[PDB]
Amino acid sequence: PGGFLCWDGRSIHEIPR
Amino acid sequence: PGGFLCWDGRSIHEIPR
Amino acid sequence: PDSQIQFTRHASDVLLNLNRLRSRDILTDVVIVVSREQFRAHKTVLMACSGLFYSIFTDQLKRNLSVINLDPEINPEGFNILLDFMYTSRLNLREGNIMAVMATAMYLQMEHVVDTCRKFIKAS
Amino acid sequence: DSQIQFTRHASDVLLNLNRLRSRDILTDVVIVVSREQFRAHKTVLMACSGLFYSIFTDQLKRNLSVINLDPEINPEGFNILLDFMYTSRLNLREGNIMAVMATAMYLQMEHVVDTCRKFIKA
Ligand code: NA
Repeated sequence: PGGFLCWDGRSIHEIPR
Repeated sequence: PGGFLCWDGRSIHEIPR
Repeated sequence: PDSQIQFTRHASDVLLNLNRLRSRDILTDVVIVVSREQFRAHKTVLMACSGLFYSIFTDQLKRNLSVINLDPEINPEGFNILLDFMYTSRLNLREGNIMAVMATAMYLQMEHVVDTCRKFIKAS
Repeated sequence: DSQIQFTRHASDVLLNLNRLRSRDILTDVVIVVSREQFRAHKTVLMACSGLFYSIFTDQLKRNLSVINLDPEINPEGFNILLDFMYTSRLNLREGNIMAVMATAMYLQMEHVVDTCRKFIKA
């Protein structure tokens, strides 16, 4: 009962300008 | 006479294994 | 008028190429020591994905250090899972290592990964 | 076993590399194009360009921190392609597409060259 997920949410921090 | 294109083909060389 | 072309798989192609460079040991500029194991990598990618590395290499006193020694409580397999994730976008999890992955992600300050681990645990 | 693929991860990483470049953080090479200097990350240049890949894999040139391009190369054209490398966005005018194409040809960015080639037809 394994799975593979494609997920489009943010994955990592954003480095500021 | 002006356009914005989203293109999903490869953009750059592939560095080999 | 003006014109623009957005290459939608460009970022993914760059990341693949950065991984290829890592696998061949090309332009790697730091070794991460995790107990007895060593992981060669690019500072820029580590910074891009991890709060801890970002802080470490934003520090003037530690910018140009080429060896980073992690806390000895960190397990190497968990760090490797997260290193692979940084360079591939792929987070591999088993039920037997998710606490180790989660714990490592918390230490590295990768909060989005920490939260994904949280949600997996709720779906056990 | 389980696997999660984060589909905007690469795009987020690239944005963060561009943010680092905009703040001059861990930039490690200066590209000289006539009178202009461009600071960048060797790793991003190698990833996007056949020529930089060749330059920075060369044992004699790996540890150099300034690269002088051919003096025929346009600074505006190089800038357009450098922006593209770090953003995925190629900004073109009809006035500079030939310069961009030419610069792309010189940098051995063949997929970019071919994209310009298709537009010139259309
Ligand atoms: Na040259």
